[PDB]
Amino acid sequence: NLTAAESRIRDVDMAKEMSEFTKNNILSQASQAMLAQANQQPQNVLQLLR
Amino acid sequence: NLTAAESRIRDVDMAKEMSEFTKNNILSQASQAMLAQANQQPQNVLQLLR
Repeated sequence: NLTAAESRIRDVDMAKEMSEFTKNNILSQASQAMLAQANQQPQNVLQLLR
Repeated sequence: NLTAAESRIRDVDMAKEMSEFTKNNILSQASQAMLAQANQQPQNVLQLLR
């Protein structure tokens, strides 16, 4: 019983934590794409200049 | 938030400032044309003399 409760404190649910991981890594790639889009506007400011 | 407010103090609106620039350079050319017209009268004063 004690080791079971220990586990319920400590035991990772690798399923949950890998869904969460997959998610978060994808959020990294996501936000990186958002920068890749964000930085594309000032060039059109140059087009305003010329 | 702070850097945003900084930007709202410092950030040029290149669009606005280029419309303004284009304008003002054209006002230079404008007034220069006005001199180019202004200086053409005294020759007709010579025509009065002869």
